[PDB]
Amino acid sequence: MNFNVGVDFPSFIAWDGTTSFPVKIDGFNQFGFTFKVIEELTADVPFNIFYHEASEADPCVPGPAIRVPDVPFCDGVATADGLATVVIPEAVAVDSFCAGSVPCFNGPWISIAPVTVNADSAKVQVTVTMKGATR
Amino acid sequence: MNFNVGVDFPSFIAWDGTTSFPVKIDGFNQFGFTFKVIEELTADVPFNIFYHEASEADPCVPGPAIRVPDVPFCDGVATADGLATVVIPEAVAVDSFCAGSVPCFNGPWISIAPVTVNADSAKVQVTVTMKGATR
Amino acid sequence: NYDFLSFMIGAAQRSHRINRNRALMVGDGINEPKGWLKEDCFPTFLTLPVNTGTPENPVQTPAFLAQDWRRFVTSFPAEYGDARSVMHQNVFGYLAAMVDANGRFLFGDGDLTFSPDLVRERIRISNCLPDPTEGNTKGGTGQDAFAAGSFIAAQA
Amino acid sequence: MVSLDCRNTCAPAPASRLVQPPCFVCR
Amino acid sequence: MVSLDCRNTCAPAPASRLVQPPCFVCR
Repeated sequence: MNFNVGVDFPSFIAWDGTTSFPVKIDGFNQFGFTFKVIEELTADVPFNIFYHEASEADPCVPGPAIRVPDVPFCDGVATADGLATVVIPEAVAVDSFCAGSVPCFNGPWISIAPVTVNADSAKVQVTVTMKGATR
Repeated sequence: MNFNVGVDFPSFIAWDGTTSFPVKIDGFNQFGFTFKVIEELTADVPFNIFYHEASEADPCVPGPAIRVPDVPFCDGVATADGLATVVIPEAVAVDSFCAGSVPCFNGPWISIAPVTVNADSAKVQVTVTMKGATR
Repeated sequence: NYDFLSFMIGAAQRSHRINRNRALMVGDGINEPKGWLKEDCFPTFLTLPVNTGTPENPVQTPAFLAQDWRRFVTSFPAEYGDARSVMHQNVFGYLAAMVDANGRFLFGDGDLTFSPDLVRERIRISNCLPDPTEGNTKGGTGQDAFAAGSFIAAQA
Repeated sequence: MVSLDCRNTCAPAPASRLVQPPCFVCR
Repeated sequence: MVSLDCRNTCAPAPASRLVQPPCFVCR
């Protein structure tokens, strides 16, 4: 049989290629991204990971974007500027996907946007999958 | 602490608001749907669920769209025309999501699209979540 | 005076076995177990063609030859345990009846009773697999040539 | 820093990479 | 509605379908 996996592991869009959508993660205790390429690339596309927090005007609307910091692992060295980044390599085929997640939470909102909005950035899609509901 | 949920439960965009994208469910043994709203609705939006067979000219490209049939449960009525359909009601708020699924697999590709394209339809987003892989 | 209930039980079990065997080899994953030959994940080799015409006109018709079989069988890695091959009885018959320039055979050269019983421990023969010859109607002398992309045999 | 895990392809080989066997040795 | 049962033939093959053997493989 097959199940209603959307009940327990919902997913929301984060970057459809033209616009970014802040995604609320407060109600869930885990998450992770998922990158897909719809057409062959031409050059590496780096991505920036931002996070928001509740605005003063309305406690249910995100505030301005804040860049997520880096936490070095025990067997590595910190980034040049100490901020997290994502790089999709040139070798990714149109028929494959990638998945990666940040080690820490920080605020109750998150989003991902490319460093530069160009013709290469339109060739990618990003989705966020939750896991585990605290309510 | 945190997990790379994207490795075990990948998700793919199905309806970004203006275009429909086929999703390959062949490699995974279960899946589901997740609907979310981005702006207030005014009239119920019905959705059509399809499946595609492999294309004749190239095995790695989907073929023409075919509409999923219905399967009644233990006790209950079949659809009026015998096909599967999904309806998003008015009461859904912008801050909530709805989940559903299909009891049978049929073809290797799956798809979804609204019955009509208009202002109300463009305000919805759909995503497909896969469970554990088998390759 | 006969046990029709037991007969039907046996018939149902036999049908289950026969359908299961076709699955695991050709079934698709939607409602049946996915078969290896339908999944098509094993690396594939492609027999070399032959110019059956004249040098001034390259025809390049498909063909099948004994040394192609030899190369295929010898190309399998030795690391992966003990290999066994699977194929069709018509293909085995075609393979075992080839002759060289002098008219004598080149597989089982001096054996008067060559038969699949001799090589049963390395070669498994089942008729449920695709048959490139299509009932001994292709590949022979004076007949239409093979069809490109046809399945011949698998080893694993 | 993030390390991306990626799977070869959705299909094992969307277009199976069949290869001609090594050519004949010699006379 | 009636289901008829029929034998293949009174003789196994009154004219036995003796058939040529498959043609020999190419040189």
